[PDB]
Amino acid sequence: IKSALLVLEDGTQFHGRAIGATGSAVGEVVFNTSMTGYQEILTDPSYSRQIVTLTYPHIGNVGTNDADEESSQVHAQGLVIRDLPLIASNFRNTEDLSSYLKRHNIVAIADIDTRKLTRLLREKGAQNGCIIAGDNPDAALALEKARAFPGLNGMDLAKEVTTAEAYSWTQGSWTLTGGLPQAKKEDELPFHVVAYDFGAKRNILRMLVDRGCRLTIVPAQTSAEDVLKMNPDGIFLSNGPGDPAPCDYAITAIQKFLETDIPVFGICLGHQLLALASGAKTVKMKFGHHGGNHPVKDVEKNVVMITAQNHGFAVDEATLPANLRVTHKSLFDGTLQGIHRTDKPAFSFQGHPEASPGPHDAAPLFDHFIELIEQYRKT
Amino acid sequence: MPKRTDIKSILILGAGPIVIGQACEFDYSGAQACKALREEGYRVINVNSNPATIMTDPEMADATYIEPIHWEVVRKIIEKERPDAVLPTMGGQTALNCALELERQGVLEEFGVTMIGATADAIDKAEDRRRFDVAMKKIGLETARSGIAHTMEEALAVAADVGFPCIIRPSFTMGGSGGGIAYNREEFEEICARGLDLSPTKELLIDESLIGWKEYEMEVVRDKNDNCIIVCSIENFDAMGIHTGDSITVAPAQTLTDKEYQIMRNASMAVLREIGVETGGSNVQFAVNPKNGRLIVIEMNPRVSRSSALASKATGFPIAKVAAKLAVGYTLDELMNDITGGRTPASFEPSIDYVVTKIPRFNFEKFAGANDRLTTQMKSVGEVMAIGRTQQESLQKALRGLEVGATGFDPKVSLDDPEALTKIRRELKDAGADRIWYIADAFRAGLSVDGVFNLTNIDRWFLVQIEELVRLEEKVAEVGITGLNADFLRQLKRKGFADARLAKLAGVREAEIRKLRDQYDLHPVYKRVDTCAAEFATDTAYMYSTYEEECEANPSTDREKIMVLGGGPNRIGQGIEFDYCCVHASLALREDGYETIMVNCNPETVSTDYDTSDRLYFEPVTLEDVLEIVRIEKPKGVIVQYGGQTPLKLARALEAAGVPVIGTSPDAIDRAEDRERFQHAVERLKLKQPANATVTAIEMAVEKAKEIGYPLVVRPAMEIVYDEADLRRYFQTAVLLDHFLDDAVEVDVDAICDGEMVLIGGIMEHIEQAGVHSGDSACSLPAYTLSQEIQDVMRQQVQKLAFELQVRGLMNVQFAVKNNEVYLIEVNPRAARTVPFVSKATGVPLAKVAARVMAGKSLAEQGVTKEVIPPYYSVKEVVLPFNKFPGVDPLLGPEMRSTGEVMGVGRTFAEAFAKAQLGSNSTMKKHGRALLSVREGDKERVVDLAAKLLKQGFELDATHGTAIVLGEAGINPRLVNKVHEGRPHIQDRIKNGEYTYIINTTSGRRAIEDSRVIRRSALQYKVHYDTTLNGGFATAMALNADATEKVISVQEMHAQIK
Ligand SMILES: Nc1ncnc2c1ncn2[C@@H]1O[C@H](COP(=O)(O)OP(=O)(O)O)[C@@H](O)[C@H]1O
Ligand SMILES: Nc1ncnc2c1ncn2[C@@H]1O[C@H](COP(=O)(O)OP(=O)(O)O)[C@@H](O)[C@H]1O
Ligand SMILES: O=c1[nH]cnc2c1ncn2[C@@H]1O[C@H](COP(=O)(O)O)[C@@H](O)[C@H]1O
Ligand SMILES: CC[N+](CC)(CC)CC
Ligand SMILES: NCCC[C@H](N)C(=O)O
Ligand SMILES: NCCC[C@H](N)C(=O)O
Ligand SMILES: [Cl-]
Ligand SMILES: [Cl-]
Ligand SMILES: [Cl-]
Ligand SMILES: [K+]
Ligand SMILES: [K+]
Ligand SMILES: [K+]
Ligand SMILES: [K+]
Ligand SMILES: [K+]
Ligand SMILES: [K+]
Ligand SMILES: [K+]
Ligand SMILES: [Mn+2]
Ligand SMILES: [Mn+2]
Ligand SMILES: [Mn+2]
Repeated sequence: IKSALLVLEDGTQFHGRAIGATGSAVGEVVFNTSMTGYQEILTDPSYSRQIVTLTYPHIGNVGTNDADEESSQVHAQGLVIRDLPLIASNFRNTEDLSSYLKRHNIVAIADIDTRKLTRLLREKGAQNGCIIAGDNPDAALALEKARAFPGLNGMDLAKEVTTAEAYSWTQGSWTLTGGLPQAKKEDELPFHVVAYDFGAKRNILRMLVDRGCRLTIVPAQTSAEDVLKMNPDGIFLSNGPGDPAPCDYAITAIQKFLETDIPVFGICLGHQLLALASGAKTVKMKFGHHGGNHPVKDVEKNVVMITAQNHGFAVDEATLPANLRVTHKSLFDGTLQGIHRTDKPAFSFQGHPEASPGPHDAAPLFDHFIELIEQYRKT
Repeated sequence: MPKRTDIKSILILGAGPIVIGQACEFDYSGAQACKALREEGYRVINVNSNPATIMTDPEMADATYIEPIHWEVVRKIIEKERPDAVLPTMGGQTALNCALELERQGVLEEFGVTMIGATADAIDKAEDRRRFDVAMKKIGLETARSGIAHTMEEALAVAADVGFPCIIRPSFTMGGSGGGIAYNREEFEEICARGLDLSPTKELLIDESLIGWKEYEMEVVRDKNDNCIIVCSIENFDAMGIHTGDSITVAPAQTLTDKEYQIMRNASMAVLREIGVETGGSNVQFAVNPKNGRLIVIEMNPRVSRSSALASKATGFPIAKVAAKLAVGYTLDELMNDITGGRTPASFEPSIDYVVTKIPRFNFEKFAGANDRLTTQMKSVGEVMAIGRTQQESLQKALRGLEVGATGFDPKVSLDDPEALTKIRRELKDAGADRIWYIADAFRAGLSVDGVFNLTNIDRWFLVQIEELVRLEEKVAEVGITGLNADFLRQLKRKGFADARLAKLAGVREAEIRKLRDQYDLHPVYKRVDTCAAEFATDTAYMYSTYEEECEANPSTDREKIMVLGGGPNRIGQGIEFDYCCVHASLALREDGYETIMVNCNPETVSTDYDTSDRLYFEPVTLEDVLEIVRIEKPKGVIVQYGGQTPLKLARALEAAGVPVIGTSPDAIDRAEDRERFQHAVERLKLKQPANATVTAIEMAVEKAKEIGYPLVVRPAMEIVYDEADLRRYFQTAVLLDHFLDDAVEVDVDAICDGEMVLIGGIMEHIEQAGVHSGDSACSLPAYTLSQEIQDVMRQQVQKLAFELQVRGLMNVQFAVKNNEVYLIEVNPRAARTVPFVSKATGVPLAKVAARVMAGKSLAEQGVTKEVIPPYYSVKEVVLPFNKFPGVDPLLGPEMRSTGEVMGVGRTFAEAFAKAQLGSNSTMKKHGRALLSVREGDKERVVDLAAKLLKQGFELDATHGTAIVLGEAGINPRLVNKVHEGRPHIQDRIKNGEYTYIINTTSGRRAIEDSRVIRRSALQYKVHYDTTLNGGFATAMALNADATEKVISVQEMHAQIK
């Protein structure tokens, strides 16, 4: 019997079985309601330092594949599920779940009451936790580790996941027919956008590429100055893990961009930064939004979108500078989801327009960005 | 955005009587729609010929019409109610068809009736398969290679193109009605002919085969704001080729990657947008090639369905309620989600933290020569649903709640049967109702998962799980009961294993296993359904059992709880009538102040609607499952008498296990059920029972038969034997012997007894004589021929029995009236399937009433003391599934075969009869040529009938003997030859449409067997036919009435009672 254990900051224990690597995992514990999309979710940099619990019982039904990786690696700290299926059963599968987990050296546990954990996290809020997988997983140790966990509040995680050097991205989206495309030639892209890598998802890039943008991915700490030197058609602010607030450099640089007429667009962490750089404040959510069935209303059009969410922090609406107009709101909880600079070509979104995994409902958000771009070039 | 202001009154088109492919799901949906429209302050009008519907309850709507769902009748209703709009998406295909007929007839225009929910164009765009194919092509969605055919010529050309096998699908049909798979020309011709004549647009779509591909469904919802959500995804366990309704299906989808899922999601929304559904739900179907994920759209149903009902139950998202409101201008964003205390909007996509499993319920055993292989045309009669934290756990619970005698994966074949691997291969390759159990037997036999895959095309994802259960079973059998340590036992439980199944394997009684669990403190916890994987709290108590850590039951200590036990999946004989009763008990006792707990697992019903009770446990209605709930609920009383056989069978054990079973005692019931005990009681009371006997051996019976006298009723497949030879005859082919009462009138009496008094609920007179099962008999309330005197004796006999048996709640007594003398057929110390009918006719809600009585409130206390004898005639007629099983002889007998019923209301029995008959989809005409071919005994009576028809202006035909007797009477019918007599023979004439009516009576096994042809031909050709002289008489009577003349609301009717 391959034992495994999960212990929460508060002393709550969950006994199950090991399905990943051998060892220990510590991080903030969250729950995600997506019934499909597990690989994409584990591979999203925004999950770095977090222990991901999946509410949907059977995780691994379709195994895994490269095309379904949202990044260079598994950022999730640990994986907590209810049931690891006997087999992966999908034409796109290249390796079973457990094997991928092991290959990615991830500590994972299965066979536990994810529902009770979910309800606990819902009612009491996020909690730090530790998963120990091995012959004789120590419960006290686990609890120690969880208690010790410094916590995500005030933690800059962007500088930790960002790229080392800048680079180009010209690869577009995947299609059932031909899989992932061959990166385009630079002359195949009208537009040139600079994307700050705060722990950016591949789907965002690919989608931008689908829209005619050749990209220049830059490290999280790049100076506005260095950027501007590049004569960008548009500037993009990626999603990413941790607290946005502590990211002074980003805020600083953005503010700078906001002096200029350069179009700015942000998603999730990007959205928060943009709000910070604009005078708004950020808060830590009780438990956040992590799932793919989240209704968000476009207040302007009075239309609802089913969205993919992944955030533990949010922009406080009652601290929004008058130059900051509310564009979208959560239909689940009234929390802020979109904003637009009344005075500048800049806007952002709390959710993941690029989905992956999740509904395509929010993808049009990208088009406004392209609009801005096109117009800026006119000028 | 809010509610529409231009509309004040709405007409809701009901589904009509229950049929294979169109069942209870429509009472659930219709009741929902009413509730939601009434809630929103609209004036509610509905038509629905099925009286055993909650939707037809008076208090549920403003104007309730239990009338034939005939466009002419609907027109009167409209003319009389002037509804502003009509909601046609909640009554199955009947509602769709009707809506479009009225539209076509220009009735809608005529009375300025606005069609809401789905527009006639959207409905046709979806129902007309030609149009649907075009639409797909427009939006670039892929469909299989197909061809439209309006004639057999047209059709054969397509077959030549697409090749065999090919799928035949009629436009304007559902539940695979009129369709099938054709493996050869002969099959092809047959299905097409049937389909062409069945299609309301006389059209068929014939498609190349995609058999074996994965099959999926998605329940979508769209609003006027273009907001659109996927409420539930469904993956079929059985692949493409077996209708979804005859398939084991699970929610959610299991083997699709997110990428594929999104494609499918988008496609689904595209579908509704192109068809034009903007204010309601719709079911969209797909086929996926597992080898490359190739997506193909199959069809879409612009309304609520059996899947939407399943989805609703599965997710906790009440689709029909929401859809109803969407029909009147509301948008999803404005509606609240019920289960999340309304703290969240309806505009969202549900997320579930468990697996939902549905298994169809079949009844092939009731259909002699029916082909029993599954195909594209539905054959199931019901369904069970179950929920578990795991697929294994979900599937096994469903199996044990299926009401077939399974306790899980019980073996079908033996291990040491050399031939087994043969039977197994067969059962896999060509699926029947038993396949699930064969899959397990195959694994026990050494077949690999790949081996199984290759024969069934069922995803290995599911297969591997069944194999694992097997290996586990083997372990259990190996280690035995001593090997059943708490760890292992818990593993088992968590995998869904039933005590019963472990018991069998371990070779012990089921109670033994339960004891063990009791010793180990091994009990399930209850999780709640919430639509959101627990992301938001719930104030609703809709739960399922599982073997996990935290329990969410949180039973209340505050109230007096009452449990009501449902009947599980529906089957022939155990229909909606029972659920109806169940629902009532809950509503009643809830209203009265009790905390009502409902226990059931039929996803189609109103009883499994969270709104029906205080607490709902969607569980298998088994001793095990029921005892666990009782353990924690610690209720005050349990009602076992209203869900049919399922809960009745449990009564004894429950009580012994300590359950506070209320109303008529288990023992009392046994007194009545038990042949011996009963007979013995009947005696004690000195009443009439037919001469009977219990035989062991053949010759034993031949002699005993001699005693009792012929004809006999032989019960082991129960047959009527007329002579020694016949007796013997049956024996080979083959113990209770009962003297058959020929030419007798069968009566049904429903009533309530509080131990203090007896309330006569209703005395119904069967049109068909004793010998035709009561369940398949048309009946009249009040009696239409029986004398008062004779009726008074019954009343008297009822009362004596009531007291003697110690009835405490409902009972039903069956009588036979022969020669002014009354005989006792049987006693049913419980709620009968006639209860809803009687309640609807008399205005008294017997189920409510008897419920209170069982719960301690006397009839007196209630104020229900006098027997209602309505100022009108109410006639109940049935609907039979013969059309679904062409190989069967479409003839009535002592065994029940009907799936549904209808009610007919009239100022005269003839009126009521004509209404009941039309409502039953009869094809009877008021003119033409009638064919008469009756048995000997009917020879005398047939003259009058022949006379009546002549009077009616019909022309007659008759078989030899029949013509003899007629001529001897001055009636010279036209002679026709029996098939074997040569041309021109009945078969030809029938086929050539020479008759509009047929009266065919037969008696005797071979005699029936030999005349099979006429009845089958009658059915295939659409000629209304009676198989009883009584039925024939009633039909003739109805010739004098006009069912489209007068219409009446239940409310109105009810108000006419004094
Ligand atoms: N080309 C095809 N090959 C194989 N099976 C098919 C094909 N088209 C449809 N089916 C099967 O026929 C069943 C019934 O078809 P459907 O279009 O849904 O008609 P209905 O409206 O009567 O439900 C499907 O659920 C599926 O199993
Ligand atoms: N002795 C009998 N004489 C005439 N008809 C009978 C007799 N016994 C039963 N029947 C017929 O058979 C039907 C079924 O018999 P019953 O004992 O009520 O069986 P079940 O348990 O299915 O109700 C009755 O509704 C009736 O028409
Ligand atoms: O084509 C047929 N073959 C055999 N029996 C038939 C056929 N048509 C009618 N019958 C039966 O013939 C009987 C009437 O026979 P008659 O007495 O000659 O009129 C009924 O019991 C019918 O079911
Ligand atoms: C499926 C219900 N019918 C078609 C709509 C056939 C009995 C009613 C006529
Ligand atoms: N399960 C009984 C209590 C339910 C509670 N309101 C919750 O949602 O946690
Ligand atoms: N109530 C049964 C339906 C009657 C049918 N026409 C028959 O006589 O067989
Ligand atoms: Cl139909
Ligand atoms: Cl293909
Ligand atoms: Cl058949
Ligand atoms: K566990
Ligand atoms: K109108
Ligand atoms: K359709
Ligand atoms: K299927
Ligand atoms: K379907
Ligand atoms: K009868
Ligand atoms: K009975
Ligand atoms: Mn259909
Ligand atoms: Mn279908
Ligand atoms: Mn009976």
